[PDB]
Amino acid sequence: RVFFMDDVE
Amino acid sequence: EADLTDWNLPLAFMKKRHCEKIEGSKSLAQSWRMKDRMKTVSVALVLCLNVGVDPPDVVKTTPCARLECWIDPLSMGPQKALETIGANLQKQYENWQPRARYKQSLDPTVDEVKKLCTSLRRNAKEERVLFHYNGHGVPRPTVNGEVWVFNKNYTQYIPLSIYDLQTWMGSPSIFVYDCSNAGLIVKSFKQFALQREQELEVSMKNCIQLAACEATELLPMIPDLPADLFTSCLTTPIKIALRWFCMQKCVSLVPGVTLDLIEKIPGRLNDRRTPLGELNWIFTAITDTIAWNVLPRDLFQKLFRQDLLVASLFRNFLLAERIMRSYNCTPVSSPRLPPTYMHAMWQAWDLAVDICLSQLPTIIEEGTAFRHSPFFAEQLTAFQVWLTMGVENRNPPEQLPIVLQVLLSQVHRLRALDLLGRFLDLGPWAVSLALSVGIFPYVLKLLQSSARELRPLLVFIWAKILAVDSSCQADLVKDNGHKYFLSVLADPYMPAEHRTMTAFILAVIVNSYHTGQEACLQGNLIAICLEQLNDPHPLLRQWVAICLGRIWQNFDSARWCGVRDSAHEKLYSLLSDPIPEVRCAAVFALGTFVGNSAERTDHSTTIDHNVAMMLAQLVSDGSPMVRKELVVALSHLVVQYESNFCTVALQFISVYTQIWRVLLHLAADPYPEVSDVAMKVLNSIAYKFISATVQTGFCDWSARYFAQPVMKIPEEHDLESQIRKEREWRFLRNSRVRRQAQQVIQKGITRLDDQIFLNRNPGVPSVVKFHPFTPCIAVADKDSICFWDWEKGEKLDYFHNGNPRYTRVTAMEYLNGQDCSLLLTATDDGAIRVWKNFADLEKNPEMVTAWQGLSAGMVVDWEQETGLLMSSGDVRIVRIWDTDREMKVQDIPTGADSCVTSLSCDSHRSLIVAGLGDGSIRVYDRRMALSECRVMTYREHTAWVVKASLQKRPDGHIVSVSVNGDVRIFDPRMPESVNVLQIVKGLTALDIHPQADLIACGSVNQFTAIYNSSGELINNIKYAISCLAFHPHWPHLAVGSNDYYISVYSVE
Repeated sequence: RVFFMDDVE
Repeated sequence: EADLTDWNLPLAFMKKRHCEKIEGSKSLAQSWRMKDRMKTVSVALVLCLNVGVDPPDVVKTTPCARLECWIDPLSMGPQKALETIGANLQKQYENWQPRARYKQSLDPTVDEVKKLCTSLRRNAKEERVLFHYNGHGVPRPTVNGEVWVFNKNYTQYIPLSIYDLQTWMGSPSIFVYDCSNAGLIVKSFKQFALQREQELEVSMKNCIQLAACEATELLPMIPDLPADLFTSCLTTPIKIALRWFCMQKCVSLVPGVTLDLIEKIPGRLNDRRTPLGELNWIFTAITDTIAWNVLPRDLFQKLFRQDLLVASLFRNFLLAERIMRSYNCTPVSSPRLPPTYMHAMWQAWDLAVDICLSQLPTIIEEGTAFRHSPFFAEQLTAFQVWLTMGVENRNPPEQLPIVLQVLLSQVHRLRALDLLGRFLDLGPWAVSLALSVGIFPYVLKLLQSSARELRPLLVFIWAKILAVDSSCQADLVKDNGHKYFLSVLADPYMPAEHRTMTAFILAVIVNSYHTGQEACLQGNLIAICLEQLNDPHPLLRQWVAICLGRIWQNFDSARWCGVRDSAHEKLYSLLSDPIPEVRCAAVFALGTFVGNSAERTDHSTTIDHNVAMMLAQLVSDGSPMVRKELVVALSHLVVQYESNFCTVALQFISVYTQIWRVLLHLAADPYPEVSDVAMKVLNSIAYKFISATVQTGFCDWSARYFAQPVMKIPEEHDLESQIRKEREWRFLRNSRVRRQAQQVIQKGITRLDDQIFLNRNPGVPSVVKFHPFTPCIAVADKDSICFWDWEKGEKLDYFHNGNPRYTRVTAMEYLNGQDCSLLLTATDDGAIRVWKNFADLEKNPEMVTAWQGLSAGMVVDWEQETGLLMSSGDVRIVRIWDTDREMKVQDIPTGADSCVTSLSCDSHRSLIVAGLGDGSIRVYDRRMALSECRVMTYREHTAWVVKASLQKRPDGHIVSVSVNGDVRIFDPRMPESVNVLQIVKGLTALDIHPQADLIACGSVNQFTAIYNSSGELINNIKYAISCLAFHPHWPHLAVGSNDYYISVYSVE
């Protein structure tokens, strides 16, 4: 992915 | 007043299933999918810095600009400085693309670059390879198209042709140039690409170039800025942005901020909770917003969404353009981006940076707590403000990429999801826009979180996305999000609306997708749906039934799981559900469950017979949609048992015979579409291939519900809406009509001999019905239904009811007379059909609904206040159809051999009366039991009762007149007639008026006596009169003789 989704469980 | 009565009246046959055509919404061409995923497997770093020697072309100033990659080469010796700068540049690039084979070149020769680039291409033949060049220590590129590098002894700069450079390189590659005349490099690269294209007849779009300057322009020489400026903007955008901000006049607003303080800023680029990470996140959001708003969709997807490294390079290239514009420098890219230096989001970037680093002195010295920037909160507030009046398809909001960015973290994730759901609620265009921005991978990843508060927002968003684009089922199954949806659906504490949302999502996932069907089977979806089948929610039951039907669609294991769980027996309950939509969904599910027997044991045959016999009692159904789904289910049954049906059909030229009888009943259906489908199914049987299978659009029509907005207030509740104002005007007109009629009646009834008009009809006028308020009279012939007016005096419409030659339109009624009226027409064989737009200028005749009733002619009595409809005729049963549930509620026994000639009822009471051919006038009370429904039976006539009508007054007086012509006024509380009259020896037709006691009679000798309840002679009009009708409000009477003439009479 282009960005970095954090805090996803 | 009389307004409250009109408002609290249910509108029969006025809903989505009646107005909108039952069909699936056409799926749009969803191009939001990324065509391919490139990866920058390797990066080449060619650094021709030439530390310690100045190029002859440019005479550097005494202070000059000594900062390359934030390193001062002169302080640490030439070779060590070059190695350190190379390592630092590799680190800066690894900040963006950590997983890449970086192979640095420090003052390389032509052969060295040849070997490096060829080896990298051999390593990655079909993936992107980045080439980074620094021409700071070498002479400027020439117009001939060459790049200068060093020889072995470092005694002369040897050129390197760009032709050879891209010959060593491949088509998939991106080039970053940091030179003086980098525009010359880009121009020569494009010229060489054109030369290659010209030669190819007898790699232009694939290659990407980023250039520091235009061909004419020179790099800035300001001592404060780094010498390596363009790469500093590309690889370290936040540091160079803060350094440039601390050099503008905007610093005057904030004293006590210097570059020394910026050097000691706390935090890291990764931790978004720290000030530096917050600044990086805000910069990413702003650059993505500018790219999305300025660039076209195709170029935005190609550049800022293909791969991480190129997207980051262009997001930082926006900042590079803005920064270097102020120094008379224009960065150049191979795809020409429209200028973004003037975009309004740079002002927001400046404000956010100002607010963030205004607290920096306190953080450094006092060690206070860093408060988070309100940038994202304010942007989400702006998005909400746009959504407040964003119903219209105006310019898309500029904050969609900001919503995508704020979805990443958890500080504002719930609000971001709420706003995204509200935006997707607007319509399919909003969902297409959101998917185009690239929210799909992040919303998909959000399904991994165990936070229970995210479930409603996520199911709402996913329901919208799946309703718009159904290709997401593969991605949902791949990432095991169906497990998340099953967990959502298995929580009784969850609100029912989100549970039906998840049921719709699961139905879409398993829709004609064997992988998803198997995955949901292994997830025990059958049991989850069964536990939530009797839920007190119509849409939840409907979509659970649809999901059950789609699970076992061509899936024998799912059918076996349903059999073990007794799914068919539990689903039988929905066949009697009052809501027609749930009945249709249940019929669809049962038919699909039947359609996949695939020749199992005798238990399968027995269960198929059981389902068939349970569906075969659903023929007598009001809803044509449910009957069409029944026809489809029976077609599945036929396909399963083609040989048995062929034998049954050939027998007549005992289970299959009953299904054949049911299909024959459905073939002679009043509704044309159901009849056509049943006829096609029957014809598919006689000539016995797969092409005969037909699937109805009910499932997709139901799925269309989640495409439409749900949150916003319905148009009916809108007080200032045009529709409600029109209805208010109609109700005002109705009140005026009633008041005028009452005023006329209060003045008494004078002799009525005024003939408004005399016309000629094509057929015999059988039944005449007056529209209560609008000036329209509906006259039904044998093969037509005319609609005349007594004001304009012109033929408005001329229908064909559709009934065969033997049949005849016997009864007629005006449904929803107050506003948006319908026309009910019941033929003598049982066919009841409803017409819409029967007297309109710009609309054609329309058939709302139809259903075979029963099965004298046929007698019908509509009841608007309660919504019920009672039909009677030659049968000994009085049926009570409920148009709200579209099912027969009660079948009270007539208990007499003669046919029911007439039928009427009293409002607000259960006083169903019925004239009979033998002479008796029976009255029925449906409050009590069926065996006790009969109240009184008085027989004082021997003839067909022409009209045993009733008076709407509380003291109801059944004025029953037979062919003998003897009037006997009965009461429901006295077993004997109160008044007896004898009018005409031979009577043919008559009508009664509830408001005015005017019994209009007919005669064979052209006489038309209009008498009173007391029998006083009023009028004997001299011209077989077979149709009389009284206006329910006005004292108007319609006379239609045996000759096809119509007249409407009035009193002065």
